[PDB]
Amino acid sequence: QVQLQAASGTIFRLYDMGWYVASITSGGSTKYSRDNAKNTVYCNAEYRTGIWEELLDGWG
Amino acid sequence: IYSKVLVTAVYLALFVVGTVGNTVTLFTLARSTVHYHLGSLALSDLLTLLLAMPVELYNFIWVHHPWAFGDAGCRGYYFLRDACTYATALNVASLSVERYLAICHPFKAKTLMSRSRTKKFISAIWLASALLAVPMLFTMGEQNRSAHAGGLVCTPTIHTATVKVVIQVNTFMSFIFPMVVISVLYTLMILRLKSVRLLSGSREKDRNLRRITRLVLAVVIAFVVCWLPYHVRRLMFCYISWTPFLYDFYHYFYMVTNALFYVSSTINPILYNLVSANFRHIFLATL
Ligand SMILES: COc1cccc(OC)c1-c1cc(C(=O)N[C@]2(C(=O)O)[C@@H]3C[C@H]4C[C@H](C[C@@H]2C4)C3)nn1-c1ccnc2cc(Cl)ccc12
Ligand code: NA
Repeated sequence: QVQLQAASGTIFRLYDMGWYVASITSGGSTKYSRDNAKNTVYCNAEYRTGIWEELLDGWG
Repeated sequence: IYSKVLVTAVYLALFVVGTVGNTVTLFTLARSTVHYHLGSLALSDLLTLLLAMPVELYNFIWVHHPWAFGDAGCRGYYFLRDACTYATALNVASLSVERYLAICHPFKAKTLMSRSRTKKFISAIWLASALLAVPMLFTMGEQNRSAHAGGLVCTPTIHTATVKVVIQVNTFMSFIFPMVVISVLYTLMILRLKSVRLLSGSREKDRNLRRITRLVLAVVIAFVVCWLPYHVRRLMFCYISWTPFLYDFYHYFYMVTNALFYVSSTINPILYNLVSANFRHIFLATL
């Protein structure tokens, strides 16, 4: 369901997004810029599709 | 008569499904901390289906008068229904306690819930349930009723005002208090679940925890649906002292609440197979 372009689809929550070089987390802690509200940051993103589901990472 | 066959067929269907399912659940679980609580629930259900229902069918649905089980049986039957009522609610609240400790205090839980301490906490629950059901022993008896043909009946043997106190106290201890604790602990868990990225520090153990917590929450919702109407009926006896419409509404509400008492004893095994793939395979293997 998750699609990588910014991310859109059906996502309950997005967690760790980074350039695959640097990574950014929900809240902004970073290691080597993020807009948390916009759902925008190879790009790889950690996500969950429901409250009861397992953690997954998808590539773009 | 037509109503009697209709009610009797619904009870027989529940008895077959409930008996086989809870009996399998015991062996299936047999061959860890979660396992004991689900085992204890299966046992409360088996007593309800094997002892309470046969008395209800004979001396309530088919033969209204006279009572045939003697004075002792009259006292024993009401005592059993209360004892089962307490055991079920206490198990669901304690099962809710085990899930909460796993999510919000993982390291502390390991010692707090240990297999030896789990066996002891379940024993206390059964002992407590029987003690809470002792008052109904004294409230009910067998009396010879003169001249409604006269004869032996199972009826309350104390003042009707005092009887109301006994019913209200049971409602608070068996339903209201459990619901308040269960509501608070589940609210807390969901707030943690919606925030944390990983629980227990691995993906596999995180996925396992979320699936088990979801299963227990389904147990809770089924409990609220079956038991809350039953307490409302009991509360009508205390506070609702009629036309043809109102009479019929009260008659049917009473029969519906009676069927729900048995439905509660049969729902769990069905829920386990639907929610969990692993239980289904072992259960299907054992069954
Ligand atoms: C005044 O009571 C009600 C008024 C309106 C609706 C009612 O039930 C749907 C009730 C009600 C509750 C109980 C009700 O729960 N008795 C008990 C029971 O479980 O059998 C009896 C009496 C005590 C001790 C023990 C356990 C409790 C409470 C045996 N019984 N009961 C009824 C009493 C009298 N007439 C009724 C007529 C109709 Cl059409 C429907 C219900 C009636
Ligand atoms: Na039960």
